[PDB]
Amino acid sequence: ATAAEIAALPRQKVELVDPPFVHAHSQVAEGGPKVVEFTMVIEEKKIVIDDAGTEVHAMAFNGTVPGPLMVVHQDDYLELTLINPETNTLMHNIDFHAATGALGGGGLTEINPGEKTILRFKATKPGVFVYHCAPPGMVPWHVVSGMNGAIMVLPREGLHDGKGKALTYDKIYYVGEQDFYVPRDENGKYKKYEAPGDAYEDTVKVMRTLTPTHVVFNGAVGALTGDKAMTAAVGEKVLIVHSQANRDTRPHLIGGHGDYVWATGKFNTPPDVDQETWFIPGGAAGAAFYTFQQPGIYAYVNHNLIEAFELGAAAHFKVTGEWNDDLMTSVLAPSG
Amino acid sequence: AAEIAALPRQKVELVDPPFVHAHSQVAEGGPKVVEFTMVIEEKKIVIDDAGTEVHAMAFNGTVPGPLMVVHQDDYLELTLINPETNTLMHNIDFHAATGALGGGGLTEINPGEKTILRFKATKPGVFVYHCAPPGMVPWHVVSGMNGAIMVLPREGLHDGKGKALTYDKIYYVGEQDFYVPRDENGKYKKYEAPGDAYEDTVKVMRTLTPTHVVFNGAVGALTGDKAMTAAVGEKVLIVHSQANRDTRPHLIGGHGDYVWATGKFNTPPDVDQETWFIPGGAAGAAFYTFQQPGIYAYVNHNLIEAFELGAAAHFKVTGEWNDDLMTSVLAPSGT
Amino acid sequence: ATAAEIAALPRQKVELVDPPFVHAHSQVAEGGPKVVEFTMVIEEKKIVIDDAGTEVHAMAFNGTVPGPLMVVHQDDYLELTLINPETNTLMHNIDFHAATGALGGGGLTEINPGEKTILRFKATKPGVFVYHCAPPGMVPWHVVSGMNGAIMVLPREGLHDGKGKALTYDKIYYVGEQDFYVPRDENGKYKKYEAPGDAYEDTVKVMRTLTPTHVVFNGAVGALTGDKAMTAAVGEKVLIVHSQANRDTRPHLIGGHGDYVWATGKFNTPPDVDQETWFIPGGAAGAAFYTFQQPGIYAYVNHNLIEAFELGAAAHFKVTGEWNDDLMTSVLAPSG
Ligand SMILES: [Cl-]
Ligand SMILES: [Cl-]
Ligand SMILES: [Cl-]
Ligand SMILES: [Cu+2]
Ligand SMILES: [Cu+2]
Ligand SMILES: [Cu+2]
Ligand SMILES: [Cu+2]
Ligand SMILES: [Cu+2]
Ligand SMILES: [Cu+2]
Repeated sequence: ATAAEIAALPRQKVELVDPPFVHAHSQVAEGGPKVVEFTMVIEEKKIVIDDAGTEVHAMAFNGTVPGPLMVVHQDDYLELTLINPETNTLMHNIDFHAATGALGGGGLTEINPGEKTILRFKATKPGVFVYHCAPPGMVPWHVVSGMNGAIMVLPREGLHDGKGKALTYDKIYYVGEQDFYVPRDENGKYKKYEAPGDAYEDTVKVMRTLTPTHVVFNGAVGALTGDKAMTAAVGEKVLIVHSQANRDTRPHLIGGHGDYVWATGKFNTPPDVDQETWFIPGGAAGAAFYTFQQPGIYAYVNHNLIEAFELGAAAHFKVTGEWNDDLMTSVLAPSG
Repeated sequence: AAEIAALPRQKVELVDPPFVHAHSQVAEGGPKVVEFTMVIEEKKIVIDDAGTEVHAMAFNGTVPGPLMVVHQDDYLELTLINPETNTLMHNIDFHAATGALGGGGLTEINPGEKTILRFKATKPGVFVYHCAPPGMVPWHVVSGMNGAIMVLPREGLHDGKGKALTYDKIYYVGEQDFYVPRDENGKYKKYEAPGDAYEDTVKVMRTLTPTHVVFNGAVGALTGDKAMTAAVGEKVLIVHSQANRDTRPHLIGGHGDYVWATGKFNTPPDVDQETWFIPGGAAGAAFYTFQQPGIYAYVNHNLIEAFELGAAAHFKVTGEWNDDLMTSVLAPSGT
Repeated sequence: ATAAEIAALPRQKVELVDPPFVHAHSQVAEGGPKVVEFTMVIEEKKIVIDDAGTEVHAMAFNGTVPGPLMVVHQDDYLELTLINPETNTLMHNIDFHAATGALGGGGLTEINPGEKTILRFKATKPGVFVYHCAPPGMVPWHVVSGMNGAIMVLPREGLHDGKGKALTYDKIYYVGEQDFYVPRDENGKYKKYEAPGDAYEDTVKVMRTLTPTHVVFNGAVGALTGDKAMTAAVGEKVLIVHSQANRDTRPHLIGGHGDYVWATGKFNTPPDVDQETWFIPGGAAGAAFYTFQQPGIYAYVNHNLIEAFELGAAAHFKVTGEWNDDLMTSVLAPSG
């Protein structure tokens, strides 16, 4: 690419949507390389994360935890306008694991309250990748305050199985998983603070135990359950992108599988197949492809079941369609 | 579904881990209905030499529950019994199964009930099963109410390149994280009912730090009378599961020649593994040919977990020492 | 196979170098199998592990933590002279994960202070592998006192990708990662002890929490930073061997990737590609191959970021060469 060629490329503005939903995109790329433009506004705000009204001073790309999923194709350029409003109190930046150089972009995007920056990078490697804020000297605090998200760099040809056959999903969800480290007082009750900075020393004491107090999808216990369950129909092909910026996880679809799982997140490494539970190390995204076969409620968990059912790491899928008694049947229903 | 009753049926006799019931690696015929029965026992098990107890919630009376073996596309039909002398509702989630929370949504049985579930084993590999009563899921799992099944390919095991892999022995290591409450003196507490230990146990669990990490339900379980045996030249498959917590198996003195670390037989295996990794909520399988005789240890390779918390087993291998592979050129002696 | 055949093979004595450097070696085997001779003296020694001057009685192969990387080729023999000086206080041995029998050699190498031993084993399996001391009854305590290292058994034809094309590195680093469990007093300050034995009971308590006090590269917090930073240039192909004898890790090059990663560390298992963060279980070594594309400072971390930036698991690369604006550019600098 010449200087002539790079400036000549199409620009395309893309509006983000909140997770677990993903902005519209084409799986197979349309036309040649382009510069895909995205804007995100940073919000520091108090969120409630559990049923006892536990508060976090969230630090949120686009106001959500996780940050939204950005979608591009291989050798496109991602050009992000990152804005830190005058209402915030901390400097922030962004590290895309999908980018090369300057600490993922962190070294170039350090913006105080009241400033903006525009970073462009070439998306040379196909896959799902974490991005997170990373101010020097304070990185784990920003990240565990929920300032992280993911992107997906689709291959220009869309996705393929290990023998090169097309894998085309009908829909795509993004589950961002968050470990929170909320300080308690002597009596075991979670503390509240006036400004984010007040909580700093207390939170580090918690971080250093390496034991989160909460492990949550979409920013809170139960954000993806009940009426906010994810949805599919028997016969639909669903891609579930899962990210964890700081800590290991082990996703599992209770009553399903991952028919094809890029556990490492990278689309040039052939997927694993038929998975019960896959493993995503902290600081990575992964993706699982699954065709639903049975209707009903499913759970989708971090299969450390303490983390899933005590600490908040559980979602639902609501699936419509016809039951298949060949796959499974109750021969004799509970009886005595 | 109508034609399942036309298929051959087979009642299996289960055996206690680490042994695996009789079966053929290559499928003997077209799809069958393979039938199993398991009675759930709520019981006290002693987990270390200090007499620490757990309120075990045990499939077939053992932690882990026994290993069921079927072939891809057979139906596994389980009769699961919750005796009237038990206190809790229980059920079964097979990770191998498709629909209704792996069967959990169809098998909730109160003390004094049975149920029979059937599922088509459509995917080849080793899979976790475990109890999953809504509202108290990890309590049941970390009380030892979990096991595994193996769904062999119809044509048996192969490597990545299509070469048949055929074992002489198979063992099943179920690894258990336990969360035993302690008193003010750091003494493990004892209780008289599963229910009475609940909240104390929940508090230990939320620390995410097991007080014990054991094979076959106890420190030293898989040693001495339950040491696993082989001879130089024999090909052994070591099925390993952990229903709730990561492990990193390692055979001390050997390797995993072929490891399906994810547990799934259509994923080509890793080769020449020193230490492999099985995530909480999965099973994996490691294939090795013994080359050297002696006692081997087999460990979770967080060695604090192996050697302080209980996660070590032994293999006992007969045969001829091979000096090409390894020899002591100078025995330990003065400088 | 036979004693005669073994005796007839050429001998080669090799001098070890201190990590993170690796002794001279050739990627493609020069000639046929030989018996490669190494000598390591065990030193029980005081080491400092942070800027606060926290002190550990290390049990160091060759006097370094990790012990040095030994490099052989597949079906060479490795013949280690192990020496335990009369001045030491404990029995030690060596378990090579690369070796077959008698617990990796631990069974044959138990040496009291004032004794030495010579173990020979045949290097049958290509990959990087942990070695560590393992005295029956005090195995973990030796290992998390720093008594561990790695070896690389290269294929005779050198490294290849999954599809049989040669991968030749320009340089190699060995990053040994250590978890330490350092006892604290009633007011949370780290303790000192007069002999290794004095630290025993207190350390065991910290160990059983499974929460390390420090997580470090090359023996100490910041050991691979400043003027000890690893270095490279744009265009340069770097292999990074990373080991962890006791505890998982999830290595990440900040601003970079793992182009080819043998996450399991074994060269007959095809590498993952395009990795953002890879995973190395406790008890293993792994290797990542990367071509630097951009100049500047990188950090190379365990991507549990609390472990990286609170507990010490972060190293730097200094990289010289020309900035590539096509790969990344700051379209708009922080402003407003
Ligand atoms: Cl489940
Ligand atoms: Cl070992
Ligand atoms: Cl990072
Ligand atoms: Cu920030
Ligand atoms: Cu990062
Ligand atoms: Cu139960
Ligand atoms: Cu499960
Ligand atoms: Cu030692
Ligand atoms: Cu070891």
